[PDB]
Amino acid sequence: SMQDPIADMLTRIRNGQAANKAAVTMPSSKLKVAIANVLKEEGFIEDFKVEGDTKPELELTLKYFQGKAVVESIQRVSRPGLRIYKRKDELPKVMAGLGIAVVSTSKGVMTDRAARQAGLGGEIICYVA
Amino acid sequence: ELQEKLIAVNRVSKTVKGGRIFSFTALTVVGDGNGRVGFGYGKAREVPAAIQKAMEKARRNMINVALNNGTLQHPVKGVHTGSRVFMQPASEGTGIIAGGAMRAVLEVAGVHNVLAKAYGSTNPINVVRATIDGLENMNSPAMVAAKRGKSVEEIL
Amino acid sequence: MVTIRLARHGAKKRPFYQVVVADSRNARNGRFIERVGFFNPIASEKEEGTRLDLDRIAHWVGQGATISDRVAALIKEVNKAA
Amino acid sequence: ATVNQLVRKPRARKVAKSNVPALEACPQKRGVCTRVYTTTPKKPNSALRKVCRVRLTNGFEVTSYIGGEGHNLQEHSVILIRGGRVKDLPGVRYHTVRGALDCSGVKDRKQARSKYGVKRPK
Amino acid sequence: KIRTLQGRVVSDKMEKSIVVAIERFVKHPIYGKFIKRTTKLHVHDENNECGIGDVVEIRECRPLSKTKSWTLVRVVEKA
Amino acid sequence: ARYLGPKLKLSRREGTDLFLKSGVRAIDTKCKIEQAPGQHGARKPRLSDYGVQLREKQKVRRIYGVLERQFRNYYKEAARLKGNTGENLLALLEGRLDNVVYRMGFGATRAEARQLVSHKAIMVNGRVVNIASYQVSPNDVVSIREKAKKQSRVKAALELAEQREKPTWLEVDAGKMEGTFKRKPERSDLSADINEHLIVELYSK
RNA sequence: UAGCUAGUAGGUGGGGUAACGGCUCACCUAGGCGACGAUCCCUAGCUGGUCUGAGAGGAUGACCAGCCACACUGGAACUGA
RNA sequence: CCCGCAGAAGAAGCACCGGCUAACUCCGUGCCAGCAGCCGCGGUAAUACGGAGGGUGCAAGCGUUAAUCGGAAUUACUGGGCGUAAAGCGCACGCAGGCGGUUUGUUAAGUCAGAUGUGAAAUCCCCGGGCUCAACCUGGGAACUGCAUCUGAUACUGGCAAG
Ligand SMILES: [Mg+2]
Ligand SMILES: [Mg+2]
Ligand SMILES: [Mg+2]
Ligand SMILES: [Mg+2]
Ligand SMILES: [Mg+2]
Ligand SMILES: [Mg+2]
Ligand SMILES: [Mg+2]
Ligand SMILES: [Mg+2]
Ligand SMILES: [Mg+2]
Ligand SMILES: [Mg+2]
Ligand SMILES: [Mg+2]
Ligand SMILES: [Mg+2]
Ligand SMILES: [Mg+2]
Ligand SMILES: [Mg+2]
Ligand SMILES: [Mg+2]
Ligand SMILES: [Mg+2]
Ligand SMILES: [Mg+2]
Ligand SMILES: [Mg+2]
Ligand SMILES: [Mg+2]
Ligand SMILES: [Mg+2]
Ligand SMILES: [Mg+2]
Ligand SMILES: [Mg+2]
Ligand SMILES: [Mg+2]
Ligand SMILES: [Mg+2]
Ligand SMILES: [Mg+2]
Ligand SMILES: [Mg+2]
Ligand SMILES: [Mg+2]
Ligand SMILES: [Mg+2]
Repeated sequence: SMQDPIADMLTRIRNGQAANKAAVTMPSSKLKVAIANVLKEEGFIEDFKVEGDTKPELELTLKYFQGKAVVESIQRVSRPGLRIYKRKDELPKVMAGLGIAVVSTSKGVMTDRAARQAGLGGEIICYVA
Repeated sequence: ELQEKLIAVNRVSKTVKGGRIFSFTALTVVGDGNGRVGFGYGKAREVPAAIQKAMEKARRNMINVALNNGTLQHPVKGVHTGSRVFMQPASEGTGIIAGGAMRAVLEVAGVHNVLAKAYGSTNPINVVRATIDGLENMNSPAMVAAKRGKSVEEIL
Repeated sequence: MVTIRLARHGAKKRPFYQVVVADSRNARNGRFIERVGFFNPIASEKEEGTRLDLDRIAHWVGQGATISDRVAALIKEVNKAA
Repeated sequence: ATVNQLVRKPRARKVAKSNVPALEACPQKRGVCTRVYTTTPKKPNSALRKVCRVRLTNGFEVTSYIGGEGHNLQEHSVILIRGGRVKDLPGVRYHTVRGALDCSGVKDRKQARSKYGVKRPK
Repeated sequence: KIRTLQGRVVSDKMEKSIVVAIERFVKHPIYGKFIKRTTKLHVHDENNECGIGDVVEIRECRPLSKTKSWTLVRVVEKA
Repeated sequence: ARYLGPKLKLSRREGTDLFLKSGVRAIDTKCKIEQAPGQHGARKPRLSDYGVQLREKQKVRRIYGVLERQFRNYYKEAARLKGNTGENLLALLEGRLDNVVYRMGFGATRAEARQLVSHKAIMVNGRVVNIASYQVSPNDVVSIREKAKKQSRVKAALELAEQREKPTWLEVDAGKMEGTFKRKPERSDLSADINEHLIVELYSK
């Protein structure tokens, strides 16, 4: 069974980058769209496009810069088998602040730095480097 | 200006109809102290020759590393055959807290402040392989800015 | 009953007394309710040596705490000096 | 490996046995030489290594190497044994202490005297 | 405002008394997984105003029997 | 608690000059400074990393006259203190009272200085201090008392010191025989040949 | 070590306690605990702490201080705040 | 604690030196005697045994033994693996359990934020102070990662309701 859609999405992105695919599509969800927005804002992908009504498909346009993938690494962290929540003081710094960590806070899904500025922790969905 | 130092020299044998043929392998590592490091693995029937071969090899195919103020840019892992290595930037004045081979490559590279450990196998050749890979696979804030299409101030 | 007394701390030949309120039954250096000061009988010049938290002492006395002779002497000294 | 598995039954710490279990975490122990004899070493060595089967104060019957040249041992001789194996003899885990209860120091030793219970010459 | 706990009525046979599981969703000390732990409590309920499976709020009180030191305050979701 | 043996021997073993003699007569004339100590000195096996570190550590320890436990303690304190550990360690060593007197110039050698301190000839802030390990603090005046002021050794030492290079971090008056420890010396003021970093690594393995 | 428990689990009323209470007693109900390890077996005083360790941990509970239990072994109460 | 007296006077050992591991030569023995933490050494030239000289390391101590943690990512939560190295049940069905596509609403258990109370003193750490210095004592902080309660956020996970 599919047991983790966010994880699946991340993997899809990684494989697309590996195989140099221009875009990657998957069943859309609200959490997925939010994650995509965070990625776009932070600049790890070029674009996302949700398309359809009954079963809509999110389509991300991946980002390349010198023949190689912009998203160097991208791991899910809080996975279903083991949820991870951090307090604002325990929020991780990925790649010494270069990479980002998408964190689901009380005020919506946001990057780790933004969450820290706000002053709240939450479920750490994934790290991106 | 291209400071070089030999990590390990090891004698290896091949067997023939007659008896054993001994020979020496020299693992050297050179670097300019500003980022550039290159390792070389020479083999010859006697040690000095082996060392010379290693030095020549090392001198070519060196590799530049984006170093931040005499230390690493972020915590970096490195893997290879067995030698899996972890290395973390540390505050100025800590000095290089790093194993043997690892210490050599880092030192010639020009990193003055690191905390390293070699996990897994500690086979000098492999550990050097791991360390160089790890150092290379490390981008700077300039590079990340370039990749993501932002300014360095937006990233911090 | 609750009392206010010196508790011996320091080294051999160099006593330093912590003034503590404590139930008299308790051992000298044992269980105590509150530590309301200290007194250093070997304190040199250009050193304070004594400090009695007077408000706390007053409160405890009001509550009904008896006072050691030495502590009383110290209190008198603090009062005069201050 | 799965967190669920670990939660159900966590990881067992590897209970390491002692290589000197007759000492029973004592630094030395007294025993009586039941029998003192010589024995042949293990494979790449030739010798007649001196060893004594000792009844310990706590019941155990061990065998103990006797280092140094020459010794004043026999049956019913109370000695102290210490931790340490002779790699060389199979199954010997303990040394006698030279220079204690009923064991003399080695004769004419000028070095490592402390190891062999020998007093300082003058 | 008083301290009170909710729990499902696991049984109600012994008269004037119920047993109330109070599942708490604790985190594991080492592994970090969140495990459901349970705390059965013998609760006193006069009038036997409760069925099995019903969620019910209870408060702590002076001990009423060998094992029974909690009383219910209001029943909810009687199903 | 003290090394009681040949001094030029110590210097020979280290390689460098450790300054264990007054320097009236050159050490090359006083001993075979070129040849290493012992039956087998004229041999140089290639020294391991551990070995090299150890040799340097020995050098510094011999120079100051600190035994191992005390040295280790100094290192621990230095590490604990904020800033650079090696720099801190060197500062502590300099700070030592015997070292300070030697710098001022009342003792020809550090050994001489230590002896004076031991024998109660030196007052720090008008109090006869006896401990060689006594840490002198910044702005501390340290002076020879008058009974030792008559010492011909002390006056000889002063002359020798006048010959020697004066430290910037102290100020010493030869007639008064009193010096003010103005500040703990900086590493640039201390000798460059000492590689304190090796010591730090060795005590950090 | 997979079943354990009859004052056992709960109720009503008496008795008892400085105090609540199967604390005890008479009767009533047939319960209660248990794979989130009951019961049985082995070992063990507990904590602040100590040692170690980058940390997470591991080991440990001498001294000092808090709490508990015992006072030749096993029972019992009296006196008394 | 201070002052005076005399006179270098009363005061240095222990381990180690083949590699790991800082420090090497000669003699004696000849797989014997012996050594050893590991790897090993010794069968007639022993830098590995025993003695001597020399050296190295610690020093009023130095060695040996026991014991714990470390190194040991060698029980791997951080932080391991399972084709051939140890390791995929012979294969299925399936209760408890673990996990759960997508939308909306509600709740607020988890989660997060803030506050209040507590988390004894000693210890640890920081800046000070006192013992000639240190150990030691000591002032003030910090810390005590916790726990409880109350008030908020609805992102996520959970419950309930509808799709
Ligand atoms: Mg007085
Ligand atoms: Mg043989
Ligand atoms: Mg000493
Ligand atoms: Mg360390
Ligand atoms: Mg009743
Ligand atoms: Mg009644
Ligand atoms: Mg017991
Ligand atoms: Mg560790
Ligand atoms: Mg005792
Ligand atoms: Mg009795
Ligand atoms: Mg009575
Ligand atoms: Mg060597
Ligand atoms: Mg011989
Ligand atoms: Mg030996
Ligand atoms: Mg021979
Ligand atoms: Mg050897
Ligand atoms: Mg020998
Ligand atoms: Mg471990
Ligand atoms: Mg493995
Ligand atoms: Mg096989
Ligand atoms: Mg099989
Ligand atoms: Mg199969
Ligand atoms: Mg879901
Ligand atoms: Mg479910
Ligand atoms: Mg809540
Ligand atoms: Mg002071
Ligand atoms: Mg405290
Ligand atoms: Mg929901």
